[PDB]
Amino acid sequence: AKSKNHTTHNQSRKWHRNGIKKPRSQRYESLKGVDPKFLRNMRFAKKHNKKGLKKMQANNAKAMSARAEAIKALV
Amino acid sequence: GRRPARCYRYCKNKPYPKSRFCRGVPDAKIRIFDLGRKKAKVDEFPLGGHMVSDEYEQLSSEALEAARICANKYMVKSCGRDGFHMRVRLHPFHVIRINKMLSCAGADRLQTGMRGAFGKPQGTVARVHIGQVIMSIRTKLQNEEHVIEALRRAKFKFPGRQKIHISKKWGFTKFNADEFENMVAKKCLIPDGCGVKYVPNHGPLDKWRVLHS
Amino acid sequence: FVKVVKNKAYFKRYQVKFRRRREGKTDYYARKRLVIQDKNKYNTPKYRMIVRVTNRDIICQIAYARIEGDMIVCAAYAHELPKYGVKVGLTNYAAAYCTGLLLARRLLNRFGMDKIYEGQVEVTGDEYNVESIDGQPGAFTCYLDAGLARTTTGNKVFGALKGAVDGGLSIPHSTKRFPGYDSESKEFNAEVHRKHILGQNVADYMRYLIEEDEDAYKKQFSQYIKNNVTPDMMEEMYKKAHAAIRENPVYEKKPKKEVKKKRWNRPKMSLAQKKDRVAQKKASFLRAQERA
Amino acid sequence: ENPMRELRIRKLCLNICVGESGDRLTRAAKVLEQLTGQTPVFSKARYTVRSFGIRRNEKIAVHCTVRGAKAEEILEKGLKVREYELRKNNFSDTGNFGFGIQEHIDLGIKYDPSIGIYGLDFYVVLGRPGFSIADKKRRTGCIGAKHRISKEEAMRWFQQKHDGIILPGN
Amino acid sequence: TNTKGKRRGTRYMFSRPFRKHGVVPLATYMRIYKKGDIVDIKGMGTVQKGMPHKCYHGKTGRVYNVTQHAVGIVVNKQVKGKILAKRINVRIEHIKHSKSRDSFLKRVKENDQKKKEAKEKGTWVQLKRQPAPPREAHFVRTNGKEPELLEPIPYEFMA
RNA sequence: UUUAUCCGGUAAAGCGAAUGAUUAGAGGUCUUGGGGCCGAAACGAUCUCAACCUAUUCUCAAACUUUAAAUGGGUAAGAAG
RNA sequence: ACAGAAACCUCCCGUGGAGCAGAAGGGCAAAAGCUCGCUUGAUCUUGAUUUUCAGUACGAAUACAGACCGUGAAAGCGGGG
RNA sequence: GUCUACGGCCAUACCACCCUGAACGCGCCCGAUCUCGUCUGAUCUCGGAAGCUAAGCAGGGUCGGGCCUGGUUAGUACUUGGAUGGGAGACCGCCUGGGAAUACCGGGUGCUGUAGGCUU
RNA sequence: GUUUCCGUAGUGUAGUGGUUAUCACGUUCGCCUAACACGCGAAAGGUCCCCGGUUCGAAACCGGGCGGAAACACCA
Ligand SMILES: [Mg+2]
Ligand SMILES: [Mg+2]
Ligand SMILES: [Mg+2]
Ligand SMILES: [Mg+2]
Ligand SMILES: [Mg+2]
Ligand SMILES: [Mg+2]
Ligand SMILES: [Mg+2]
Ligand SMILES: [Mg+2]
Ligand SMILES: [Mg+2]
Repeated sequence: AKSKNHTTHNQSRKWHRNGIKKPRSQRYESLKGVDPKFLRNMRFAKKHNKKGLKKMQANNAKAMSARAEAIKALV
Repeated sequence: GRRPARCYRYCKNKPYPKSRFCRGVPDAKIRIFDLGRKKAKVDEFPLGGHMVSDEYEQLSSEALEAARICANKYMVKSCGRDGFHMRVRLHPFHVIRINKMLSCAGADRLQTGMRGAFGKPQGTVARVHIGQVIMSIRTKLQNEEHVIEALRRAKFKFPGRQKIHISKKWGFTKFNADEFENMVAKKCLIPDGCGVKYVPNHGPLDKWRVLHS
Repeated sequence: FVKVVKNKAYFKRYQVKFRRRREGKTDYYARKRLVIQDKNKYNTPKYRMIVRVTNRDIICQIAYARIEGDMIVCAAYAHELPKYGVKVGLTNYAAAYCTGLLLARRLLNRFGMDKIYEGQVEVTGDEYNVESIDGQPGAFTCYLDAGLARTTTGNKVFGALKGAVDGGLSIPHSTKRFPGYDSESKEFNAEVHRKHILGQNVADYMRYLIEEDEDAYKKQFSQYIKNNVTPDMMEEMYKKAHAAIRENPVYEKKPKKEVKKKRWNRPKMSLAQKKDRVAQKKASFLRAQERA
Repeated sequence: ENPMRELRIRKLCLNICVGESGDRLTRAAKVLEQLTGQTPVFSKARYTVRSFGIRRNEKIAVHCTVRGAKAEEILEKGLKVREYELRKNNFSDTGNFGFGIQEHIDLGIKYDPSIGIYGLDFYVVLGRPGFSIADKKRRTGCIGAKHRISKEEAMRWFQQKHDGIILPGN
Repeated sequence: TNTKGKRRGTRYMFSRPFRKHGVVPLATYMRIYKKGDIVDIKGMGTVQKGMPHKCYHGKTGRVYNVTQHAVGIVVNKQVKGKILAKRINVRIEHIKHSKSRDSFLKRVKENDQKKKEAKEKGTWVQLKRQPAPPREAHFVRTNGKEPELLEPIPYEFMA
């Protein structure tokens, strides 16, 4: 009652017919896997961002009016 | 005794050297891969007659024996006992196998047929490639014919097919015969029993100081 | 005869050690563990204070390690110390202090910190361990490098350390080896470090030797006689140094330009000049014995 | 005129082998103690041997190393017994030498009927200034080509200070 | 059927090459890795802690973590069809900066530079690479020789 | 399919590079031997054979490898830059 | 010295021929070889991953993180071998 | 030129032997009052500075071993595809591409990183 | 061929866990005996089959072998 004990025969044919998809990689992949002491921290970075938006907005408008003046001084 | 050479004529398998891995190898039939005046010199003995295989095959140890002996017999006659060297250049050495004869008694009842198919050591054989030398001989330049035919008889202990060829080298060196007398007289080459040392413009100068001295 | 150990085979297979090994200068495993900076840092360095007491001069220097070759930020030697009123006995544990102290302050003049984390001043010989001030530049730090000195109690290396700690670097040092630790009890005297820092080792040797015999004095330390140095005095050279060092640590160099620039090595012989010497011989030989 | 190639004694080694352990060894230690004035180190068996009555990690010999002037003062008062004469094949290939004695009493020593007579091996390592280059830890190295004490320099060492004959014939 | 053990068939991979048996040169763990950087795995005998394993000896992946002495690294591994982008935690010793990217970067730095310049001209410069064209009509010249005559040479049997 | 770039230990080769086998001679009281033969005996003479090793040479290895292909496997060749 | 192919000592050579509880295989030197001091990182605790893969378990491993600690002048190193 | 301190890559650096060291260091050296370590201040620690380059090291030398390149062997061995090629068979021939290794010949013999000397 | 079992003094046979080896018999020497037996006192005798490995060490523990033995070789 003996038989075959493997083969990897047509096969190439199969796990290949539908393709072999090189894994569709998004931007913005998961941070799960990373050392907790990164995340522990970068969440205090991410959480206390808005504290410091007043600077951010004014300091934007400074650069925006300085570059409205740079492009207008070119004109 | 053994199956006829036929069945182990051809190299199918990877070399089985007698080692740790196989053991209980019966000692190789052949034992002397040179005879005659192996006490010769390079300078008195100038004819590297050769026997060369033309086929990718295996040669049994027991063929090599016969092949040798029948060349010791014709040379002797021919040259005399002192008047040659013969060298065999295939010491049998990958080991050949035998399933253990499918032994059974009378009508029998069980052999198990194929289980543990792997055999045992039977003997020993040489690998031989094409254009590769099996036997070589040296004599006097005089005595070419008497090499030719000695290897000629040896071909007939010996399967497949194989040419007899006469070399361009001093006897048993690698140095092309048109060239010794010169290369010795100036000492690129220095006598060393059978062979010869090639001495180059390399080592310390006090090595040279000994020659041309 | 024997078998020749040193075959061709010996040298085909002989695999060299690893240069600063052959010369016999460097734990590197241990340089490994000292130097290489963790990779939750990527660029930021790892400073080590390097002290090797030579034999005549103690060298101390802070170094950080780059892939091209560890860069030295600051270096303070012992043979500078004549400047600071210390003429002699300058490979001596008490001068390793001044040197290490120097180093700490020549460093701390840069990154403008000579006005903060001064460390201990009067000098005790205790736990001084710098505590970084909040709202300021946080203190400097480095992981002492002994090199190859069997660091027993008393040895100058981790003694120069005491200097750089006293001088305001934040090295992790324990006290288990400062001259003063009692290896059958496990404390300090600390007032042994008093002495050991200011050289009343050498004073009290300069006093056991003198009253016994003359001319072992003078032999054992001539330059301690010459330069009109004495015991009693000693303690109050060094105290001028850990003061004088600390009012001015900075190096001024000495400017350098003159040299004529002669070549008084010997040069490599060119090919042809070896090429003949064999042809120059062998014509010296041949000629010589085509005769006799 | 040589600067400081003062061929001079680095050390004197005293070994007293006695394949026994316990007493007959412990007493031998007092001989070296007495002779030298320093507590000798007990050696032990490299490994067991059957015809001998010794066993791996069993104590066998007791040995010392004596150095500085007190080496000179036991080499002298050593050979004396060998009346300032040795043989050709003790001046060794590395410029050391070796002379054995038969009985410890002959060196100005008192016999107790208990503490018998175990001679000893005297050997001496001739050196020279800058032979510690090898043995040190930092910047180790090897000792030149010359600066190595040859057999024949170690010979006419021993022949111009202890002025011995050094008789030939094995 | 064979043994699954993690280090089968590695007898002669992980084996350090020649005359390098010993102290791991320190440089190889004092160059900085950081997430995004592409890295080639290359297993090593000496250090066994934080080894990769043979089924990715000699692959490349980008780095996604950086721990104290290791680098979490995403690599693609083929497995009866479906390739799996998958993440391992390999100690620095077994890792290098692949110069794979580093033809591009030097090609970018050149193209942005050659585009910003020749904009003040407005002349169109050949930015793209282009495969090796067919070799152009050139001439040759012999001067004062005819060319040398080859003949195939007669066989004689050497041995 | 190119161009970069890694990865790779198979064919071949070598074995005067490691390990393992193995032929032969020159050479060597290396050592040492065990037999001779000439020697009471004597590295004395001369042989001889063991073993070793100094230059050599024959021939090999799947559970060897200094070298070392062809065929092969990763990446990368940008707007997520 | 007794001491002999082997005890004991001392010099020199000694890329690795040892050694590293074991099959081999890979690894190893002012180490991972050997000797001693100090000890419990063989401890308590979440998670992530590798390997066997279906990419399920178990086993075994890898990286991190949190406690509490040994060691070490210290950097680190250490959650059995 | 050169050295020291720390170094990178780890022999073009090793090894073997031969030659020369001006200054500073680097070394050899001299001793055990302390620290500390030993059977022994033989190594480590320390306090020194009476000598000399004796060696290391450094600098050089060898038709020197080795290592590192080049060539040669060699378009050889081997090989991707290829054929209703040969050959009783082993194997061999060609077409389309790729293409090694030894013996044998050559050349080379460590480059530099920071800090600090000396030759002012 | 496959599965077991042994081998130790001149012989038959004990023995241990890894330090050590026995019994009986045989035999050599005395004594007793007129002389042999028997009896009584003394004695010497193997690489523990040949090996390689482990181990402080092996007769004894692995692996290989060599010699002597035993036991199966069933449906047709
Ligand atoms: Mg250490
Ligand atoms: Mg393979
Ligand atoms: Mg250690
Ligand atoms: Mg933890
Ligand atoms: Mg001393
Ligand atoms: Mg010198
Ligand atoms: Mg000199
Ligand atoms: Mg050379
Ligand atoms: Mg077809």
